[PDB]
Amino acid sequence: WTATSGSCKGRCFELQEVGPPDCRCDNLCKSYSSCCHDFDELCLKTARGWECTKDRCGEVRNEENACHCSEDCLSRGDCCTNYQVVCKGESHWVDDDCEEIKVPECPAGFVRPPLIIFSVDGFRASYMKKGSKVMPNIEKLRSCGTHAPYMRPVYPTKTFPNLYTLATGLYPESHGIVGNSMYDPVFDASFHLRGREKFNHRWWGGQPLWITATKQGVRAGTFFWSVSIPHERRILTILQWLSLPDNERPSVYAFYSEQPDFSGHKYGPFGPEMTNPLREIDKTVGQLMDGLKQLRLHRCVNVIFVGDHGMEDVTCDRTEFLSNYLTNVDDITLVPGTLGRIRAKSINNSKYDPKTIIAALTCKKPDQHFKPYMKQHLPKRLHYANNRRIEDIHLLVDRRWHVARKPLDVYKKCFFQGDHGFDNKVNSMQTVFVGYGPTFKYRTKVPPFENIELYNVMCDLLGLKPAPNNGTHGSLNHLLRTNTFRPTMPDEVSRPNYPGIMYLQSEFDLGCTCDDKVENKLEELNKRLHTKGSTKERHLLYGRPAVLYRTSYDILYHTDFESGYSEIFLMPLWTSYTISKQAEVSSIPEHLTNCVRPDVRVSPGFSQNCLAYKNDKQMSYGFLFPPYLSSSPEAKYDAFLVTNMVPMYPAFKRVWAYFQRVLVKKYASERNGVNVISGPIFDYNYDGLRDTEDEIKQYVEGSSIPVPTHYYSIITSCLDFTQPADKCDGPLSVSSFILPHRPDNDESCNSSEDESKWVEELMKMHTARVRDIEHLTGLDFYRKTSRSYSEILTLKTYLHTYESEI
Ligand SMILES: *[C@@H]1O[C@H](CO)[C@@H](O[C@@H]2O[C@H](CO)[C@@H](O[C@@H]3O[C@H](CO[C@H]4O[C@H](CO)[C@@H](O)[C@H](O[C@H]5O[C@H](CO)[C@@H](O)[C@H](O)[C@@H]5O[C@H]5O[C@H](CO)[C@@H](O)[C@H](O)[C@@H]5O)[C@@H]4O)[C@@H](O)[C@H](O[C@H]4O[C@H](CO)[C@@H](O)[C@H](O)[C@@H]4O[C@H]4O[C@H](CO)[C@@H](O)[C@H](O)[C@@H]4O)[C@@H]3O)[C@H](O)[C@H]2NC(C)=O)[C@H](O)[C@H]1NC(C)=O
Ligand SMILES: COCCOc1cc(C(=O)N2C[C@@H]3[C@H]4CN(C(=O)c5ccc6[nH]nnc6c5)C[C@H]4[C@@H]3C2)nc2ccccc12
Ligand SMILES: [Ca+2]
Ligand SMILES: [Cl-]
Ligand SMILES: [K+]
Ligand code: NA
Ligand SMILES: [Zn+2]
Repeated sequence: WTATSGSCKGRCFELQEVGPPDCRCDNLCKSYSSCCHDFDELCLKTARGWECTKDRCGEVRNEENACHCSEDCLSRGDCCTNYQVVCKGESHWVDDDCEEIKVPECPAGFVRPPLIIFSVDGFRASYMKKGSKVMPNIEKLRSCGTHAPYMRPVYPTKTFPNLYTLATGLYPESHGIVGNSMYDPVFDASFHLRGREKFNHRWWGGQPLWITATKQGVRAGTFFWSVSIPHERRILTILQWLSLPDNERPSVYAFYSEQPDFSGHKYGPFGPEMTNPLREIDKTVGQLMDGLKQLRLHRCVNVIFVGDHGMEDVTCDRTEFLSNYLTNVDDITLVPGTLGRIRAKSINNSKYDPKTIIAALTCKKPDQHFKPYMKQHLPKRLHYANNRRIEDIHLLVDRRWHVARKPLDVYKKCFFQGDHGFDNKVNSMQTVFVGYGPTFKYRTKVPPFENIELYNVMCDLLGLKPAPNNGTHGSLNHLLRTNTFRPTMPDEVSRPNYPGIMYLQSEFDLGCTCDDKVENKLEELNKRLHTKGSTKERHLLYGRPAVLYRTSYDILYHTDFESGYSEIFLMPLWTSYTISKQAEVSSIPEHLTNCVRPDVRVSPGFSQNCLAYKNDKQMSYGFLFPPYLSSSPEAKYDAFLVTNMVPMYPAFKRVWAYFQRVLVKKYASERNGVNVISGPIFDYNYDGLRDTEDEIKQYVEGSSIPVPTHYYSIITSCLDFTQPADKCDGPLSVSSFILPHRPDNDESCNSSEDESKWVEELMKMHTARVRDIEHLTGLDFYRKTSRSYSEILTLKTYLHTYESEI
């Protein structure tokens, strides 16, 4: 119940929401069917439009007008945004030359530059170039401020997940808004675009920026605008708030435009109909900037122009139907469209089986336009699994396509020509970032970055401490003139042991054999040197990784590689080696095919054993430092140490062997040497975070050897490829991956072919940031470089995407 009999008199767009059943006058009352009876008449005036004209200049104030052109309007804070232009001979902001804003130039009474977030729905990154002719205000913000060529959204690339990620710095699996539509089985409740359930606070996890500000004594304008409030009225409301007394005035504001997304769905991302929506958004930016200029705020406020996601060409005819794959299509519920999520239609149905559903959806049709996954097998870069609202079965839909349950859903639910929601690496899903103001840099281009990073920066702009989030704070310091955040490296928690030779070969009873008993102070002096770390500078280029949790581990040195060997997990946490452009690939000699050698620095009790591998009929083994890249026949023996061995399914060994034998040398040739760090990852609860030992669900049969869920590699070289990876004077370049350690290659539909036709494609799908590997391993990399820590933070957030040019 709402008693709409009260009045909005003097309350129009009031900042605090009054509670039912008293009627509301805030920018959301429409959405709740709760506004006071006179809200339209008082608060949504439209009379005479939005622009001053020559004849209105100096007019008698008529309070009925949508905005004013009378002499008192500036002090009242309610002139039309073009008042000073039409009536006082001023220029539009867009027509002014840009001039660096070295310091904030604010009216007295302002404690900090305000932040205005101007968010545009469905604004594809390429609109900045492709639409530049029709967007002069936006182009001036872009060229004069700080901009990225594009900003990467989160998955799924839908409206609510991305807006709330922008507000919180959290992945959707952590903030809880994991789609535009959701079922939460614990609540037994459904979140829908239409209706009231979505207003309930239980859906919205984390701490969005307006709450962070409010808790730290910084007032916030509301971020939500009812759809029927016109854009012009939104801008005028912001401008009026900016004229409030100091004690009442917010410091952070948001504007939201439903365009260009609205038209993009109807016309496709580059339909000729799209030019007008772009022009209209630019006019709205112009209104804001002229309004700020009138208020003497245009060299005071920081403005962020940001989108949530892009827009792809998708039509009704490009739909895959599950009814062409499944016999039992009526026993499932599908969340459909540019992603799919499947669960049982009824929890009482004991014949429902996820394994048989997945198998019926796997590589069934030659050009099939979606791929099924159990959520824990999705690429770890999507961070899309640790939430009960994410169904176990997921369909990753190819760009340009939809998935639906049955044909009748597409015609009894072509209309649309555009959509979004696909994998967040897809070029068409990228979106925009521009920052303009005293706190941002002048005429500066920054590389692409992820939208999870922005919350920390918004916090920096407002002097707020950010709530715990998934950004890496400091990685966007290069966007800022001032207010940078200068973190310190995390403290190493566990120091390594440095074991020397402590065991005789006969103490080991591992069931391992090696043909190595074939026999000089010239070469015996040299091998002692190698085991003590004499080549360590060549193979450990950025310092050893720090271990950020409590554990017991050893540093092991070798001619060709160095490792941090875990006594708890019985294998390396990391193995580091450098391969020059000149390095040669050799084979595993026939006499050495099955060779495994005890490591006389490491106790039998802290070693793997070969018998467990023999007895485990599903599990084989591989090596972290590859025997193919040994520097010499004699150095190759080091590669077969029991301490370099890790468990690997035969199907995965196909992947691993091709990476090690073919791809590493290929990267060293292309990149002028590479440094490789490889290792295992254990994430059995799919939370993106390193498992403790008691979380491990699978061991090599009969042993305490834990099976990794993933294998990673971090591949670093010099950004200036004229310098070799091991003699690099300046910035670095990195690509990394986190490969799922699976007992089949069902993910790769072409896996019956030679590895040269499918392996690198799989690896590209499982591209990762160094930071993703840090979370998964509790390791901290790049501890000793010549580089600033913020620059290293940016490097750790980099993602090599393999998409062509934007
Ligand atoms: C991205 O950044 C985020 C933010 O930093 C990272 O997420 C954090 O990770 C921490 C570890 O997983 C986690 O810390 C836990 O907090 C528990 C208390 O949590 C509540 O309070 C906080 C603070 O206000 C709040 O934010 C939480 O909000 C979550 O839950 C509600 C649902 O009720 C949601 O609305 C909200 O969206 C959010 O959900 C997300 O996180 C939860 C886990 O909290 C997931 O389950 C969801 O799927 C979703 O992803 C909560 O309201 C605290 O109780 C935990 O401590 C337990 O476990 C530890 C083990 O180390 C142990 O020491 C404790 O004793 C305790 O154990 C007991 O409980 C166990 C489980 O019930 C049980 O098994 C035991 O036997 C014991 O009884 C723990 O400290 C933190 O909550 C989240 N925060 C957020 C916002 O998600 C995230 O990791 C980053 N991602 C990456 C990849 O880096
Ligand atoms: C970002 O700065 C200001 C805007 O901030 C925010 C504004 C809004 C905010 O006010 N809205 C209005 C619209 C809601 C309903 N809706 C749709 O009808 C819709 C829109 C486009 C679609 N494309 N495909 N399907 C679609 C469905 C999605 C949400 C859009 C976001 N909500 C937010 C929720 C959380 C965090 C912030 C928010
Ligand atoms: Ca884990
Ligand atoms: Cl969704
Ligand atoms: K085996
Ligand atoms: Na296959
Ligand atoms: Zn949309």
